[PDB]
Amino acid sequence: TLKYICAECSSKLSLSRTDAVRCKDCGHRILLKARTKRLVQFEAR
Amino acid sequence: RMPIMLRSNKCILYDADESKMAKLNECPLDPGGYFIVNGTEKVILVQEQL
Amino acid sequence: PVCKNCHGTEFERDLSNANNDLVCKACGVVSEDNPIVSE
Amino acid sequence: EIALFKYRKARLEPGTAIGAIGAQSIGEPMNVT
Amino acid sequence: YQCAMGKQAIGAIAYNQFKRIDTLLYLMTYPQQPMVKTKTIELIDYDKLPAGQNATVAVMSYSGYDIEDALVLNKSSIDRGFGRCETRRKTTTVLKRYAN
Amino acid sequence: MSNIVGIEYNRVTNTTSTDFPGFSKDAENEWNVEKFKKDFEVNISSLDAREANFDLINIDTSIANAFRRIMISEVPSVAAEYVYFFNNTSVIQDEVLAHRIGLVPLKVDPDMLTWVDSNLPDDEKFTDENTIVLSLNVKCTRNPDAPKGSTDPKELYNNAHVYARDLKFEPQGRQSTTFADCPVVPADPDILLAKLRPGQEISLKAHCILGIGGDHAKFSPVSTASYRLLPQINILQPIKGESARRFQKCFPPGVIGIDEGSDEAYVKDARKDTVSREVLRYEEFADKVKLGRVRNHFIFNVESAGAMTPEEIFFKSVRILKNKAEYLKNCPITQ
Amino acid sequence: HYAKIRPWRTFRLNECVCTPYNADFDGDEMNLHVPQTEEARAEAINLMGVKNNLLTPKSGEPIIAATQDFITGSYLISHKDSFYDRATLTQLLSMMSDGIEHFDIPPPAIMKPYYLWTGKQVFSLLIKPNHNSPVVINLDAKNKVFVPPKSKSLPNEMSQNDGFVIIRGSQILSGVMDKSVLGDGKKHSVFYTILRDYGPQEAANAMNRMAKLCARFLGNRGFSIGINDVTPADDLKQKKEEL
Amino acid sequence: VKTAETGYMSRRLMKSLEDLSCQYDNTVRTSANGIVQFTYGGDGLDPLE
Amino acid sequence: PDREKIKLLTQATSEDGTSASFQIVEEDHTLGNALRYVIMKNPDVEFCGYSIPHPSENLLNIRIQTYGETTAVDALQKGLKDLMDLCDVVESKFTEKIKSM
Amino acid sequence: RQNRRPELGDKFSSRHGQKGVCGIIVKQEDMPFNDQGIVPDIIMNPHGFPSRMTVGKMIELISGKAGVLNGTLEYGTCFGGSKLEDMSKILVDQGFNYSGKDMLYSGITGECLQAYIFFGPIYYQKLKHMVLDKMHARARGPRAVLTRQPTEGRSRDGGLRLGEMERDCVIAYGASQLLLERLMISSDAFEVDVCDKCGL
Amino acid sequence: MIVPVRCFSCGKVVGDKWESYLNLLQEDELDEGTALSRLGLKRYCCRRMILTHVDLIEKFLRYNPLE
Amino acid sequence: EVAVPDRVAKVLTYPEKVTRYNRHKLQELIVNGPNVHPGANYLLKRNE
Ligand SMILES: [Zn+2]
Ligand SMILES: [Zn+2]
Repeated sequence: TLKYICAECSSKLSLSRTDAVRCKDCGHRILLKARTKRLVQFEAR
Repeated sequence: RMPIMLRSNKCILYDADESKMAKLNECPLDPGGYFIVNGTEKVILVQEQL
Repeated sequence: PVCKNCHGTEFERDLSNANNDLVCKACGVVSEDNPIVSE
Repeated sequence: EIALFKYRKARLEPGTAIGAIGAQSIGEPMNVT
Repeated sequence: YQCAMGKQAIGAIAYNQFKRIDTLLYLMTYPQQPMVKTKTIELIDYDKLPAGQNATVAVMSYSGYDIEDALVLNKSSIDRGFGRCETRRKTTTVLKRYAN
Repeated sequence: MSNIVGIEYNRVTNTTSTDFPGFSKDAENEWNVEKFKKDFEVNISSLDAREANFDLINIDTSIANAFRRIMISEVPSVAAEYVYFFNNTSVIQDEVLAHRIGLVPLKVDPDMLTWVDSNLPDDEKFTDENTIVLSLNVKCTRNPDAPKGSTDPKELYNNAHVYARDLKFEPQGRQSTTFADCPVVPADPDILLAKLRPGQEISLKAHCILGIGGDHAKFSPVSTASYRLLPQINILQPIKGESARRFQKCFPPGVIGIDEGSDEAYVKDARKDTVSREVLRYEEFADKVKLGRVRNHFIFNVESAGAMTPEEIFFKSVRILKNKAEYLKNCPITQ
Repeated sequence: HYAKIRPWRTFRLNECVCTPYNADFDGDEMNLHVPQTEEARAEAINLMGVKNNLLTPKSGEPIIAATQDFITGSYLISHKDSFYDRATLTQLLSMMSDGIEHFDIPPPAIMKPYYLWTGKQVFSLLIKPNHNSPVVINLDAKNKVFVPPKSKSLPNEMSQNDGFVIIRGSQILSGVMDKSVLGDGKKHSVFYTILRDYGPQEAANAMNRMAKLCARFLGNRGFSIGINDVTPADDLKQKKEEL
Repeated sequence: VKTAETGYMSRRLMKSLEDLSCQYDNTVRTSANGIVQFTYGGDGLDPLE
Repeated sequence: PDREKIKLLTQATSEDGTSASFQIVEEDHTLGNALRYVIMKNPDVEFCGYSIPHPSENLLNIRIQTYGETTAVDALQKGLKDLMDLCDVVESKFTEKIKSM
Repeated sequence: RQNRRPELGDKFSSRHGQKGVCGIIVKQEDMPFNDQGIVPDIIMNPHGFPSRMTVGKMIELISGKAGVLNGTLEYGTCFGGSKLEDMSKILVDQGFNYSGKDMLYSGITGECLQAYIFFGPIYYQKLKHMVLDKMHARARGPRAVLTRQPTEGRSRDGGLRLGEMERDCVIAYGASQLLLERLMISSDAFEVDVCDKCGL
Repeated sequence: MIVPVRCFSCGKVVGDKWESYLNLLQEDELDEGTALSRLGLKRYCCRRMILTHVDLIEKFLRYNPLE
Repeated sequence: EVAVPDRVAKVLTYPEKVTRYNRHKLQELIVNGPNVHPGANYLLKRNE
């Protein structure tokens, strides 16, 4: 999972859907999706 | 509510020390002098007439 | 909604080369050409 | 031979829109202007 | 001719450039300060975040592929990373509530 | 003739070969391998690791150039080609540093592996003898010591600066018996690769394979391969008086010296002059010195990136040129 | 034009036609069209093909020519102190084609000490490669500079420079090529004359042989500019400061 | 000041003069079959050739 | 064996083997400059040049033209056999100076 | 997010007002090289400096090269700055030519070049207007609702305007068959039944 | 950002020498021209890779979202 | 001769009636499809 993280509170949390838009531990209302665990592939040129 | 330009004495960016501005993640090298009405940042040009 | 040859019920729009033609999936016959957008 | 082979070839052939080429040949980039 | 192009030069933008979300914003990967500076550019701190890099020029005709002010460069220096620019682009949408 | 490029203030002369029969009426200098075997010579200068310097005599400029080109075209080496990424929360985004992985040298030599065949699909294409895998996993954290503020961020944060030594080689099967004696490393394990903050981790593994330098600049085993030609200075009149000390300061300091017996300039140990051509400006040495450049002396200077010894690639250069030219001797001519 | 498919991402044209389009290669963009009949496809070649339009209808002058450095490539070749052995005369003559046209070598100019060809017989071969080519021309013309001879006893050929150019039987006999002999603007040019007396097909076939040469050539001969060849030589300093 | 007018000036007279073709009698005439001049110039020859 | 290699052009050849023009695949100026010099030291040949048609595609055209003594197809077969020996005499002289040092 | 490599087409500049587009991309073997083997990065022809009269790049390249070997950055100001005669003294002590006019071998054939070269580091900044987002083509696409014509604008799939000035240039050739084909066949073909008497 | 790992033109590596260039200026107050020439940068194509290199990655990392 | 890049060359098409002369080439051309360069994009049978 590792769901939405806040901007400067930086607290990992899993928001349940259609419920809120803010984060816990702070009233700040801009939050980022974290990077997946899934493998990705690149080249080297 | 009065939309006010950056680096004016009424904004919080006035006389920062790149530590408050580090916490407010703004560039120290930014000139300032422009509005942030509803997203996009705009600036009023300097007009002249006769 | 219905093709003329195979009577196909699903229509796919090709956006690859920006022709924007609408083609049935089964046999590949085009349903419409030269789209008319509302500018 | 060639002095009238070039003269005869230089004769204006029919069908040329000589109005069109003349308009675009003239259009190109005390006192009087 | 340069002052109309100087506004179109790619380089850095700001220190928070990995944080802002603007419409269509380019970056240069490896910028460098210029070799011959000016007293002007050290007053606006252009050198603190420059635009463009300085390469080794050999002014000459070569292979006829530079006739009037074309340029000729080598495959290796691009493969070493000669100015690999990068395009960042915003896109947005709004969830919208209806009357029902 | 006299195989000397005549340089001057605005030109050079006769830079071509003029070494063929059919150039004059008397057709001399025909092809004879034994008359070349008497004349060809190799001088080796200061030779060591990582770098070489050696001389070649009495060769036309044609096949001297093809040696320089092949050493940075054809002789293969190994570098990263596909970087499989894991969780990576650095500020350096993904394809930037994955480009920087491939530009790091590797100490292991080719001919220990084989060419990869791209016609096969990418499940058995990466075999056990054409592909070796290396990886690194590092997570920056806070170092809980007691410095004061704004000091060096090497003891505030553990492993904040990553280096080439962090690339841990992970052996595949069937080859740990082969690479038991020789572990593989970057040629310079002190290269800065990225910087981190606590809360940011980098995890990936790479597939470095065998590729040719003419495809991409990762695979070139040489730093840079070049050659000079030996400068030659011919003095007409003996320079006497105060002009000789004026003649000395317009050179590199070691190339010519004053005779201490009589006041006359002579030539010291050569091969240390780059052509500054400063003697042409002063218009008082326009007849004293007629300097030139010999068209058969070659200061080969090569140095490796770290893959193998610099004398080996030079041995490998002339060997594969034969194999290049012997290959099409044994193929038919189709109309 | 005819098309040719190449794997890059932009439009590539031969350089000598840039003078009609007055393009400058600085970010200008062109547009191409394609007809879609089987009749109008034949219409565009037989009237708007570039073989039919070497001459402008404004005056009748040859408009496509060598541009601002195809002259100076073909100028250093035709310089009077340009001498070549066979080994280099072979390589120069092999670069004006792709090793396809069969040539025959005229005897060299300097013969007793060694065999030396000049920088003009090589230019004579791009016009007439061999006896099987039907092209043979005759032309007298004046260069751009043309410092005059003694003007009453000496004719135009005996200039102080090479100056007045003479070709008889398609061999260079005097003169150099300095944009008044092979280039644009003047009527009495070389590429005008092969267009005049040998049709349009041989006119294009003789001048792209120059383009494939002067591109490959002078990047291997070398030419540059700097301070010492733009600076005053210190004798213009005391003369300008008083005059 | 010139690039705007010249393309406009070379369009103005183009409109009044666009249809004049040579018939097979070596006589140029308008679209309505009316004579303008009997021969092009004094002799009727191609000016480009 | 292979046939995607040296390949005589039928359009630009003589009726005999006196003049021909061959087309080398997958070889740049590294070979054509070397192969030009080993051929020109044959006293029989009069004309042997090379060129690249277009640098996007990858092929070389070598031109050969000689007198009526030997057919030119026999000359480069001697020619590209001849530098194979020249690669050896450099290799033999060099490797003995390495071991001696 | 995407990045890209500077392949040909991309508009470069020179900071003294020279627009410039990448012509081709050579390999490193074909490039020339000095006595040390330094391979130059960008090539420009000498044919701009007499026309454009850009003396500044001719003296900046001297001001740049002597600063690198001295390890010091040099100031180029207006109405002053570092001069020339004190700058030539630096690199002549390093051993190069006294006005940067060096000489270097050819990478394609080996030997010397008959003229001398001019060499050094210059500051080439990349511009906007890259070519990956200007190439577009409209074969047969959307039509306008009022005119049945192609839609102006690349983001609206394009379809270029064969204007009135090109229409004069067609009939000056006297071609009369693609003139209808490029103006109603591929563009605006529409089939109308009309009555003979009371004609509309 | 960070120093390029190789040179642009020749292509010997300079990644082990950015920290050594900084370490040769805190201690041993020295001229910059004689500093890296002592380190072994004979080619001036290599010398411009470190003179001109503004290192913005220090100023970027102070905007980390992890506090 | 002008050079045309291939990524625009496999978009801009040109119609071509089949004949007994060009039947052999168009059979090999239509099996390429619209992915490799020397192929086709659309087709119209005279009954269609
Ligand atoms: Zn929070
Ligand atoms: Zn009716």
